[PDB]
Amino acid sequence: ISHGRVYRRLGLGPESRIHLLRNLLTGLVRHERIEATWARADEMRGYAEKLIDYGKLGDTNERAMRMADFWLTEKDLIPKLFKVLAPRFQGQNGNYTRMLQIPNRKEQDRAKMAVIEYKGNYLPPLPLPHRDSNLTLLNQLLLGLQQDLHHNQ
Amino acid sequence: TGRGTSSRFLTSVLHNGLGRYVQQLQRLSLSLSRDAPSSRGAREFVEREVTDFARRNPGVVVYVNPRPCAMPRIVAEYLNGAVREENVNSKSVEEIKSLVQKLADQSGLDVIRIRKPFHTDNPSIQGQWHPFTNKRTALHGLRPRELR
Amino acid sequence: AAPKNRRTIEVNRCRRRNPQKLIKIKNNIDICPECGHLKQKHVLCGYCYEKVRQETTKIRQQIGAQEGGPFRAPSVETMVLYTGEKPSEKDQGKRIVERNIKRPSWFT
Amino acid sequence: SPTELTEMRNDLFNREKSRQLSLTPRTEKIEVKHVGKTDPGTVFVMNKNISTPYSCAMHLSEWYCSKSILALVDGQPWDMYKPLTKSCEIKFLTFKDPDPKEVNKAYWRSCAMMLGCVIERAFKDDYVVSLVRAPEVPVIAGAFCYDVTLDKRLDEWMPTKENLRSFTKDAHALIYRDLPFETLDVDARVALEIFQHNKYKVDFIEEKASQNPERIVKLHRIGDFIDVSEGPLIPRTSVCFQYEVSAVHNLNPSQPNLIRRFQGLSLPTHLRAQFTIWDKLVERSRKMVTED
Amino acid sequence: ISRKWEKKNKIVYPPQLPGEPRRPAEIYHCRRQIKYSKDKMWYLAKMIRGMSIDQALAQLEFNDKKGAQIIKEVLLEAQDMAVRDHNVEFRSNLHIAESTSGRGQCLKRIRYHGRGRFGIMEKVYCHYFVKLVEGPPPPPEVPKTAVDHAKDYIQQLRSRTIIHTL
Amino acid sequence: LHSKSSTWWDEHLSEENLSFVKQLVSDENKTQLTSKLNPLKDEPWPLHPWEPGSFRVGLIALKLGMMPLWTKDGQKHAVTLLQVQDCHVLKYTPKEDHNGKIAALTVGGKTVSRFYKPDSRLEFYRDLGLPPKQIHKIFHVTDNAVIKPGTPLYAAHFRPGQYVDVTAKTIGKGFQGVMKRWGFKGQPASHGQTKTHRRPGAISTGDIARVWPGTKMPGRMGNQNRTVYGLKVWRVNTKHNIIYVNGSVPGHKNCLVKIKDSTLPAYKDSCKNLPFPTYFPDGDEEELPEDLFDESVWQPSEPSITFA
RNA sequence: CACCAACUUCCUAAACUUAAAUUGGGUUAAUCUAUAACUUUAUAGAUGCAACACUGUUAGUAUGAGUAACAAGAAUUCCAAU
Ligand SMILES: [Mg+2]
Ligand SMILES: [Mg+2]
Ligand SMILES: [Mg+2]
Ligand SMILES: [Mg+2]
Ligand SMILES: [Mg+2]
Ligand SMILES: [Mg+2]
Ligand SMILES: [Mg+2]
Ligand SMILES: [Mg+2]
Ligand SMILES: [Mg+2]
Ligand SMILES: [Mg+2]
Ligand SMILES: [Mg+2]
Ligand SMILES: [Mg+2]
Ligand SMILES: [Mg+2]
Ligand SMILES: [Mg+2]
Ligand SMILES: [Mg+2]
Ligand SMILES: [Mg+2]
Ligand SMILES: [Mg+2]
Ligand SMILES: [Zn+2]
Repeated sequence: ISHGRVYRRLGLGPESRIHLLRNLLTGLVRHERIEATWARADEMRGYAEKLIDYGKLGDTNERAMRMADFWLTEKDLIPKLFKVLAPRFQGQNGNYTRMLQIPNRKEQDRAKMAVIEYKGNYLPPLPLPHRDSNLTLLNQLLLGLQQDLHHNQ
Repeated sequence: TGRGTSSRFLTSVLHNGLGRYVQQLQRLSLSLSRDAPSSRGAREFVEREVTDFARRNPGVVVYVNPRPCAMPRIVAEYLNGAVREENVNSKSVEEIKSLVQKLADQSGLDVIRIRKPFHTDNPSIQGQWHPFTNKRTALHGLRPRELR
Repeated sequence: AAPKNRRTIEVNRCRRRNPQKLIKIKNNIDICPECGHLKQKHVLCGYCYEKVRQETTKIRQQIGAQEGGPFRAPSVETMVLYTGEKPSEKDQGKRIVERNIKRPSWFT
Repeated sequence: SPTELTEMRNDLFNREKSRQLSLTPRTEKIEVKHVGKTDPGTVFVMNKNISTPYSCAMHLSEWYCSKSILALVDGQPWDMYKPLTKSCEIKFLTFKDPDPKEVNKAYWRSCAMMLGCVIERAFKDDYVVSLVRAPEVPVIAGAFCYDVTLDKRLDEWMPTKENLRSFTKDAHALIYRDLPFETLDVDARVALEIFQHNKYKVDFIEEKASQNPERIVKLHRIGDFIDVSEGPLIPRTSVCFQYEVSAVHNLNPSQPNLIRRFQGLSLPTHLRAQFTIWDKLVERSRKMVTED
Repeated sequence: ISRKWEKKNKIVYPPQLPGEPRRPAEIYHCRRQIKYSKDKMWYLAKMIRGMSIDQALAQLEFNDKKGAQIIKEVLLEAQDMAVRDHNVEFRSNLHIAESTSGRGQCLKRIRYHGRGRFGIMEKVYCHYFVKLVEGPPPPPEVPKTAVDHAKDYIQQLRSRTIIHTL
Repeated sequence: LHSKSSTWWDEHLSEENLSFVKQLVSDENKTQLTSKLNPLKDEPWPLHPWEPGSFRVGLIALKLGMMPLWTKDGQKHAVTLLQVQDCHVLKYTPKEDHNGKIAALTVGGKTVSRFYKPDSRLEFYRDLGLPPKQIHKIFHVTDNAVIKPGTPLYAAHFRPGQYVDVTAKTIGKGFQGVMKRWGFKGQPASHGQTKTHRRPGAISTGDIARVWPGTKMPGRMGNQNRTVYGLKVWRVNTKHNIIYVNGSVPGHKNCLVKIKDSTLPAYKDSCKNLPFPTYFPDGDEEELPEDLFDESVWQPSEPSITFA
């Protein structure tokens, strides 16, 4: 029975799981776009969001600095978090990352793959899916219905 | 072996016995060797019995072909289209003479299991039995317990 | 425990040709508008994604040359420029990456 | 007898095709180039006046054949089954293009044409029904409409709910047959010969023949039914999936003859709608639509 | 070893007479020695039976098995030769009539066990065969209706005879 | 491809219509819910009086949770909370059609979304003019107690002091071993046992040369219908339609349950005092108190209990 | 107050009378030689002269079974890189 367990079992144990996620999080901050396996990226997505919350607290907070030190192995990136990423997301209340599934890896294990990134980066835009335009046949009929109801009370 | 082989019903080629009886065998071919011990008995049959058989059966055309041969053979063909072939290697005159007579009497129909000895196209004269024969009718055609 | 009898080809045909063991057909395959290559509805196009990753490698290769060593991450934002483009006023004091080729049509 | 009109009209229709086909001797090659976004630079060498845009899609793959509803030959919409004439540039349009405006009209016309065919063969042979015209309404209006004038003996009768359901069952049976939309461009003389009985048809034919420099008129036939057309139509009748005859309204200023307009809705297979969404659109399609 | 599938492409019929249906084209293609089990290849060959060329190539592109990629390349070559050598007009107008797997020549080796024992290992190989026939795929199967079932039942009752009697 | 493809409601909706369709569906639910608020003024079926041997309809509720409760003697009772949420009568069978001696009524509850449902169900609900419900169940009702379909039901249908019966699906525990599933003892941990700790012993005797049907073996446990009999009702909250029931009820929180009055021999004919057909607030003869209690219950805000 | 039921017995055609170690006699598959024959035959002389069965010997292919079991730390700007 695994009712109510919000963690995946990864690596060689509980401590090994944290270390694997820490390495992926450090890579995301430096490069801002990363490829991992779908399960691993999905597990790390939660931590990436909470890290941007400690960055918002500010450089002078003692608790924020301690947390950032542990989770970023390379120490040239702590300035980046507090002075680049945190200012960028001041307006938003959340949803700092975007994650999408990628075609299966062609390496004889055929793993399910994903790409995770921080919003607002400088890299070329991803080929995201677009919804249909309002000019299509189905959209127009719904638009006609909306206008009648709005105008007629 | 019955379940391993085909079967048929008793029949005749063209209603052979109704109006006039017609002989089904129509052709015989016999091949021989001039000087070969195997075909000695067939040679004597030609010397003695071939001509007499032809006269008694005038509807059969008989062909005799001496040639260098290893086994003497006889081929019989019938009106319905059947063909039968028999080896005559090193047989006596009596054996061959009796064999030929059997072929004359036969109709080309296949020799296999026959399902029934008797065949009739008009089995009934008074009418075939159905469940209502031997059941009395009722007044007004009332089925049982119908009130009317 | 060892088998007590050989299993016949008729019984074996029924085990391995059961509908449970056959490959299922897929209903979520579609064509990509931009490139015309096939994709699944819930997954990104492979051909289109392949374009972006190639450009990303080129940009990162240039970024490596400028820094010249490890532990040289800037504390200011980054931006990419192509031949024929010059920094705007808003671009002042931001790391600039230079590419020889012209701006790709898809890149905005 | 109506059967006479159907038989003779078909005969004239068939004769015209044979005449034009005989006019072209031998085979002539025309260079047609693909200008669409995907698979750019392909060149199809085709037979003049026989090959069609659909044959071009055959060469590439089956994704084009199924998803392409119209083609743009040198910027003008062409029916998929209408033979090409000269070297040109070609492009294919689908229901999900960013600007499907042209496709929307072509689909909208074809559905109305299907509606008219259902009308004529629905009623008892005794009464007389004459088709007058198919109005041009934007899709925003909420339904496609057809105008028809019925018999005087019917002026007092209004269709019941079960009657409307019967028409839909007829339409759905026409979709199941999966018939192509044939096309003919014929001189006004032949069209008048084919529609002499319908005075309304005759005058409309005159209007269209007048507008064009020549007397070329556009004729379309699905199965037996024939009609004049305002423009290109859908390649086949299998494209439709959802079809409904919403309601019928009697136009008030109809003293001489009583003109009744039939309204309906449809959606293609490519753009199916959920159960509840379909209901709401149908209810809004039961309100009289003016022509503007 | 037998190689008859290859020679099937060289049959020549006499010219058809004017009053006759147009005979559709046929293409035979195979790849012979493949490092894959024939039992595993069967499941892949079975799936694409009866489908058109485009539908077959679509399903193959998203299968994870090693055999799927090999079948796809054989299919692409068959399509190319059909247009180039067998006078097929349209690429898309093709469907898979036949597709199956066959055993190849194999190799024997040693497999070690734990008490100085051993076993016999086979390195397995297989063939793949296809036939492409021009034209749209033939229509699918329709199960018997209730009325169709009944009509058979009356036919059975009508066939009865009186057994073992005159 | 000239082949099948699958769709879902959101596939073709554009950015603007996506939100609009969401709002349009929500309004439709509210209009249909208000229309049914007035049964008594909507041609109600005749209301017969109570007679011995009568059976009354029940409700569908959602399991909220548990809390403590005290009686005037200081004894403490754990209680579970059941909330009635959009309960309506759906369909009526006559006695002969149902094939039982008695007639039947079908009840639904817990309005759900319309987007991911089969067309058949949506057509059924459109006829009754109500939004779809998550679950349907059947209740055995006498002719005098029959109620017209489409009539809302409320928690005040039950009153404190009456015993009740509850039935629901139990918690699912998956494939489980014999020790947990059937409480088998097992084997010793030490003294030379070889890889036999939690396993069953002998299935059966050797003579029969087979295993009896119904033998207890490892298998999937839980996720089955179970019923609890004879649970008292302690209090009712008219404002939020909450019922308080003694003890435990099967299933997890947020799980739908079936409530009907007790069928135990002792409580055979307690229905006479309770509303016989059902409770109608539309009548509005009197407005009920927000909280209904049982006499033994010690209400909060009362003075501290002294065991004088 | 009878019927049914075994090649027991009769009838059409035939036949000429009751488990097994061991014992007495008529044929014949295959190949070679002499002499013949000429789409595969005849009379004689010969022999490594006939296999549903030895936990037989050699080779091939199944069953168990696509089962038991086997393997590469992470990201990237790339495997004698960081
Ligand atoms: Mg879980
Ligand atoms: Mg079986
Ligand atoms: Mg083996
Ligand atoms: Mg207690
Ligand atoms: Mg569970
Ligand atoms: Mg113990
Ligand atoms: Mg142990
Ligand atoms: Mg037994
Ligand atoms: Mg005897
Ligand atoms: Mg014996
Ligand atoms: Mg020997
Ligand atoms: Mg042996
Ligand atoms: Mg095997
Ligand atoms: Mg096993
Ligand atoms: Mg296993
Ligand atoms: Mg294992
Ligand atoms: Mg390792
Ligand atoms: Zn793409």
